[PDB]
Amino acid sequence: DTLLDKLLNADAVNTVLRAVKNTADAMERGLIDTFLRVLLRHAPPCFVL
Amino acid sequence: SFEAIFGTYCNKIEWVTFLGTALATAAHAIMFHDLNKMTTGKMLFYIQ
Repeated sequence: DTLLDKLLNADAVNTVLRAVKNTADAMERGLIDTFLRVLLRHAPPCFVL
Repeated sequence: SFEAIFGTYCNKIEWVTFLGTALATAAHAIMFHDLNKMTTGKMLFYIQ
């Protein structure tokens, strides 16, 4: 490191950590998604009910 | 009978060094660890 490696290495670290962080975000939002879609596939309309 | 394996005379290597050699008065050796990251080096000169 004559310091130009250090930004590249810490940006690799930032990219992996932001990948895992937005990955946990995507996991939570996909849980929201499929939970909502299961409620849609198990919710009849009001003119039926 | 005998074979007389005498002393294995391991001739030690003669060392060199680039700055110790006389070519380094024409050289000017510079470490730069992003030489693997340069395009080139292109000294501009201003001559009046």
